[PDB]
Amino acid sequence: QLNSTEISELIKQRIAQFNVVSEAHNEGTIVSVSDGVIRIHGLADAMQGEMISLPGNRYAIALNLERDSVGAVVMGPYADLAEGMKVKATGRILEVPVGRGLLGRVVNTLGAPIDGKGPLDHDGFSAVEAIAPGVIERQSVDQPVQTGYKAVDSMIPIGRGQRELIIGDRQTGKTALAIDAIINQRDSGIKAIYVAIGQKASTISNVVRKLEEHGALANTIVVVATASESAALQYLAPYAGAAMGEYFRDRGEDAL
Amino acid sequence: DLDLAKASATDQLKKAKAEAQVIIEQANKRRSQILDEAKAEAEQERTKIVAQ
Ligand SMILES: Nc1ncnc2c1ncn2[C@@H]1O[C@H](COP(=O)(O)OP(=O)(O)OP(=O)(O)O)[C@@H](O)[C@H]1O
Ligand SMILES: [Mg+2]
Repeated sequence: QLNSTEISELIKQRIAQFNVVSEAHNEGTIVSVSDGVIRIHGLADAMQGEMISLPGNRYAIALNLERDSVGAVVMGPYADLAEGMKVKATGRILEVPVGRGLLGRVVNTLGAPIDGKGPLDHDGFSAVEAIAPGVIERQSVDQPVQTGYKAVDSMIPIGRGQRELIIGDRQTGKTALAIDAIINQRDSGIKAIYVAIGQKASTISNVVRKLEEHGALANTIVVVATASESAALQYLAPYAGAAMGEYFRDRGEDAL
Repeated sequence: DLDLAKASATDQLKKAKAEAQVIIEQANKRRSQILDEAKAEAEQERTKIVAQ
């Protein structure tokens, strides 16, 4: 049942959540723009890897802290910017939402939803840049990951926690094998994540539609960076995808 | 051995006609198995499609 009253109540709740009192912030100015790279003057309090908020809803990543400038990259279409625009510093190091409420959603590498479903529910944030658990914290892999195919379960078996590279030429069945692996975990209690970097968009929609067609979609997170989008978004796509998978790992669950 | 040969050739000819029929009978049974399993899989597939 679609219900107007519950939407109105939610909007009122957002008004209540808003805090009117302001907070002091360190500010800076865009100095130069080219190819998604940015040079910023100011931001004396910035840290490397920080998220800088630009005009609009777009963000940038601080890469170099030079003596008198900051080198940064825009996470979106950079053409709309111009020298002199004010940029504010969110102390947040690059972050993205995490939680089990993400299952069944299509999401941008910045955590924003790309599907028409609506706003996103998450169990806080996890950092995109982190160092993996050390040698003592690891455990031997001792459980199977049953994908659909006969060959790879018989000749090249994969254990939970293993890393296995599917390699071949173009139009050789790489994508089909991977998503059939996802689809066979539909009932095995293993959560699945699919990260699409640089694929043609129509492909991604068809893949999600086939995942839905077999009922696996409710067990998957899908992260999308199309071939049209800025190179920085593509470069950071797999790191965001990794940040989501670690949520299940650290709570004692299994993910693919 | 003329009497014997005529009788025995007829017994052989009988045998072949009979066994041809039992092969064809078993083939129609296997047909029926294949088609009934076709009906079964048709229904199962439809049960998936409606949920989608
Ligand atoms: N088991 C299979 N039997 C027959 N055809 C198959 C099988 N698995 C995949 N294919 C076919 O392989 C073709 C390409 O599949 P897929 O998109 O997975 O390839 P790819 O190598 O990953 O491609 P790309 O590099 O463009 O992403 C399709 O035509 C698909 O039908
Ligand atoms: Mg592919």
